[PDB]
Amino acid sequence: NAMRLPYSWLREVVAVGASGWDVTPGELEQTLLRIGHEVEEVIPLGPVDGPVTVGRVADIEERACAVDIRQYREIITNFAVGDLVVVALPGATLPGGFTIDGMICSAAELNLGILVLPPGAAEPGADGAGVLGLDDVVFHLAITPDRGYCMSVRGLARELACAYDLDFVDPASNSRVPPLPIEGPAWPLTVQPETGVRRFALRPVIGIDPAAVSPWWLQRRLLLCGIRATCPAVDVTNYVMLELGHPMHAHDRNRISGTLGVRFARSGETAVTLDGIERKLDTADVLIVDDAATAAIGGVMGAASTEVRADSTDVLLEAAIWDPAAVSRTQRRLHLPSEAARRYERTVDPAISVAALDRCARLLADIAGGEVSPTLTDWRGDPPCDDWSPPPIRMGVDVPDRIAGVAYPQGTTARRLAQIGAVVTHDGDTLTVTPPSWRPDLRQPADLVEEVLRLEGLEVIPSVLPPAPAGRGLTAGQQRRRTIGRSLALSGYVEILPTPFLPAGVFDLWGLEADDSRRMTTRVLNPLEADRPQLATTLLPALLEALVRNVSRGLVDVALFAIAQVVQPTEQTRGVGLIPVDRRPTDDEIAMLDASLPRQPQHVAAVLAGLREPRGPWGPGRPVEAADAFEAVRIIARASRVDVTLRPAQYLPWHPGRCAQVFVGESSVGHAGQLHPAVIERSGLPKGTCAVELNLDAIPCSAPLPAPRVSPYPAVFQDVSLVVAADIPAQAVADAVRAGAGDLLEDIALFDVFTGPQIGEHRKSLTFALRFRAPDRTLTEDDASAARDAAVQSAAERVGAVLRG
Amino acid sequence: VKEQRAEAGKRVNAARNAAQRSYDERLATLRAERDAAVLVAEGIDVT
RNA sequence: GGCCAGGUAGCUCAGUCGGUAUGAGCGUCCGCCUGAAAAGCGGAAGGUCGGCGGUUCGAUCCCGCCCCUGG
Ligand SMILES: [Mg+2]
Ligand SMILES: [Mg+2]
Repeated sequence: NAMRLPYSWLREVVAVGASGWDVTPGELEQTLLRIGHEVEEVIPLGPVDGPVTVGRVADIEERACAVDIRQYREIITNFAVGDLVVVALPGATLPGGFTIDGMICSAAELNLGILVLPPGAAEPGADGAGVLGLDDVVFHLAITPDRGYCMSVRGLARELACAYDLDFVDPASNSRVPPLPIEGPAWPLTVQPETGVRRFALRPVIGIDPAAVSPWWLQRRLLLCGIRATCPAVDVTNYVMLELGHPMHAHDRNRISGTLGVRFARSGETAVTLDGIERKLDTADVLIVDDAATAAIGGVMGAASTEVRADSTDVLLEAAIWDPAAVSRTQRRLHLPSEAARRYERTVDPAISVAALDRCARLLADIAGGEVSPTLTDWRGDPPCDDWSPPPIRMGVDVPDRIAGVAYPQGTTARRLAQIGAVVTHDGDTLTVTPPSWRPDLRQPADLVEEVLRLEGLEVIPSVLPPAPAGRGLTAGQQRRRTIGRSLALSGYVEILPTPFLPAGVFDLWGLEADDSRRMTTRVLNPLEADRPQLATTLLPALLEALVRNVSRGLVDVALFAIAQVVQPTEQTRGVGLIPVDRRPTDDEIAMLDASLPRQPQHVAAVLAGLREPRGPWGPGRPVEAADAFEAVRIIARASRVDVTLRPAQYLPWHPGRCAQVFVGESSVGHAGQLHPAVIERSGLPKGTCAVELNLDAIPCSAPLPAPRVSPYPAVFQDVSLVVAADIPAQAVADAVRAGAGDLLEDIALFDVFTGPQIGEHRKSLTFALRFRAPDRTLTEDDASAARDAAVQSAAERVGAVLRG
Repeated sequence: VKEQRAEAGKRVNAARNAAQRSYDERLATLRAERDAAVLVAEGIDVT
């Protein structure tokens, strides 16, 4: 999308209509930025100083060289006797700091592009700074795809004429290119109308001198634009393509067999380009073919069959307009970023096809000693078209004012739209705007609004805050993710941003089964690393990766968490057909598009390793254990304002004896605990690594409205010791005691877990602290003991508890 | 240490591959018991 | 894709055209030491030298393709 030109050439085209126009290169870049042209880089040429002049070599010694600089010196690849060269004698400076009986400079050493000036470029001894034009400044521009007309000096000079409100003289006009005589056809021509070609012009130039080279001003402009100049007939086709934006190609007229045909490639043909390589063709590709071989790939690349060489004496230039889409799909497959293809895919002004041809035929004969044949073949569709203008656009006169929010002076819209080349008529308060042929991007009133606003300047648009709409703030879920993040950080967890790309076979490290639901992932066609193309079904691999980085760098006591969504496909990656953009998709089409996507729920996860409690004057600290992962669950559950229940469970990569499945009501919401030791060793993780992962979408949103009533009466404190099998969870006993104790039970806490031979084998004694309180009376000890006995009975029936005797 | 004398009499790679294969077997054998004993070890009260 | 310098221990990096990477600094472990530490001194652990193949009794080093960084 780049476009490079020197300032001298651009200023020249602008100076034709506005004589004396000259601006500072910084101002030019600033003005180009203000109207919407990204100035990538501003390159000044050179600079040289001191004895750097031109000269002609006189003798060759196979390498010594005799160059006449009013003097005569001798200096020690691609030059013959009599050629003008650039000489740098030991004197002052040279671009790059390298101080130079001298040196024959090259285009790269002069900070310009060895370099051989064409015969007659200058007189031996002339100051090389002026001969090469080192006071010039080359501009590197990034052209957006909507402004293909700016891929030329014509488009950029017109843009500057609009910005500076200057008189502009189109270099493609009839006064700068006078029509050449049309006394008959130039070559037999046929075109399949289904190929998408809009125009095809042909004009020949007979008897060109093969020993003629391009003048210096033409070669210098081609090089400053990034195109190597070889010979005229191809130098003029590139020069005209750069000046007017119409790509041009020259054929060898004596190398065309029979009539010229433009049609689609039938099956898998091939063609050898100017470079020299056979390229596979598609059945939807447009080409110019003769009765012998293929002449060129339609608007992409020319072929060596008809390409001009150093023996060409008759040239036949072809000014054509190809389908932008056909050239786009063709240039991308063959890796051909051709200057012609890059402009054709971004549209080319079809009205200047013959004008650009007449400029090519005349300029070639003027420098190569040829004759312009007064013959032209100009195919313009069926029927032959004569008006290449886009359709007219109706728009209210104050529509740009409304969209800009500025009351522009009257006639601003009409003046600006006429400046960019559009025909504007008035009908009451409604304009009818017909864009010029080189502006196919102008299709809707919005396109016209941008033209007015960017030319007036977006800086004149005032900053007016819109009124605040009566919003509802954060959703319940969004508030929950904040509270969960705040609570985990305050509890000693450090948040990370998890990557959605799974490590190389991470599930194989976890030892997951082949039918594990986590293994059903969504894959990526072009990943950054070929061994990590799978998307994340769980947040743990990303957290465990960030844990390894911290531990491997000296931070061995870590606790990280992450609140992000995952990816869980329920089938093979299915695609949805294209729905027309010109209308709103029905709600049934929307639901069809959602079902073809993975579920992607919001998850919270955490990993822990090393010391959970740091050491200090209090003591030596506590290493991470499974209970710390369960406490993270209770931290998340308290932040979510829900109650969770943990049950023992087996679920890789967790340790089956140190793993809890988390439940909200009856719905499973995730797992927590210590990781399997084999998984730890096979992953390089620290020993005893613990982990949590919850599905926040499976946890329902809750906003309870408690109505506490504080009883002013005293409480009764009691403790109960219950013996249960070792496998009975302590929370189960607590729930059974609560269910039996009734409404008098105000609080219950476990403070003792005792094993030993006093208790049976594989049994345990649990002592709970109980607090009873009535809302309307003081209790007797018998009142509390009655509630305690009912709790003991409930624990006997629910978990088989036995009162400690 | 000639191509001779540097061949037979230096091909103790079979002795190293046999000593390795005895280690690779015991490594997979002992890893299987550890993974098995983990499934039968006494769990914790996760509540 | 082209052309290229690289990928070597936990971190940052040297070094080798066939049997030792005598790998370095720091990180990890043990001892002397301290109430317990650290330094210091002494003694150890740990690398499939980028993957997959090719040649040899034997390849980080030689051949081919490929993964990712400077290009
Ligand atoms: Mg626009
Ligand atoms: Mg020590």
